[PDB]
Amino acid sequence: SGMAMEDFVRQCFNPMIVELAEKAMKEYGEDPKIETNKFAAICTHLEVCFMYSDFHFIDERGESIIVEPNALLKHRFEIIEGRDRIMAWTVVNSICNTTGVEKPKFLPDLYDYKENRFIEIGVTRREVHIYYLEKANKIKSEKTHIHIFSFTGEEMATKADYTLDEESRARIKTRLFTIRQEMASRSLWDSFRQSE
Ligand SMILES: [Mg+2]
Ligand SMILES: [Mn+2]
Repeated sequence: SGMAMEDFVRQCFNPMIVELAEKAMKEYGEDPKIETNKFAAICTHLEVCFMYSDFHFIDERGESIIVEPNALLKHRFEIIEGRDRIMAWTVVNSICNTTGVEKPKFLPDLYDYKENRFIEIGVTRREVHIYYLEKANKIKSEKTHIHIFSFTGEEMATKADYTLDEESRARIKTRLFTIRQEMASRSLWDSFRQSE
C-alpha cells in the first residue's frame, strides 16, 4: 500500500503545495493514493520552483534585490509550473509580448526577468550530471536555461551559471537533503529513489 508515503507527503509539504499536486494529478487521471511516489515527486518539484522564486525582486530603480515586500517591487521570477495548460501558455505568450524573447516549444518552469530567459527546473533522485544530459537532449532549445538539483546536496546548471546567490541555492539543497533524511529514517527512501 502507499498509505505510508501518502501520509509522509501530506505532513512534509505545506497545504498549498499538496493541493497543487493533487489538482495536477487529478487533471490527467492519476490518483495520489495509488501513485504515491509520483505524488511526492510532484510536491518536491513544486516546492523547489516556489523556493527558487522566494525573496527575489527587481525594485523601482530596476535592479534585482533580496527581500525577506514593498509595493513598487516586481517579482524577479514568473512561475509557470503550478498552472493548468491554458493558463501556462497564456503566461508564456504574455511574457514573449513583454520582453520579445523567443517562445519555447514546451512549457518550462520559470521565467527570469533579470537574465531574460526561461528556466527549466529539475529535481532528481539519481545523479545530477546524467539527469542534466538527459534533460538537455530532450529540450534541445539553446534558449531555455536548465537548473538541476539533487537530494544529496548537488546542483548542475547550464554553462555553470547558477543564476541565484549561493545562500538561496543552499536553502534549496538543504531542504531536499532534509526530505531525503526524513524519508530514509522511515525507510521510504529506497522505494522513492527506485521508482525514478
Ligand atoms: Mg514544468
Ligand atoms: Mn521542470
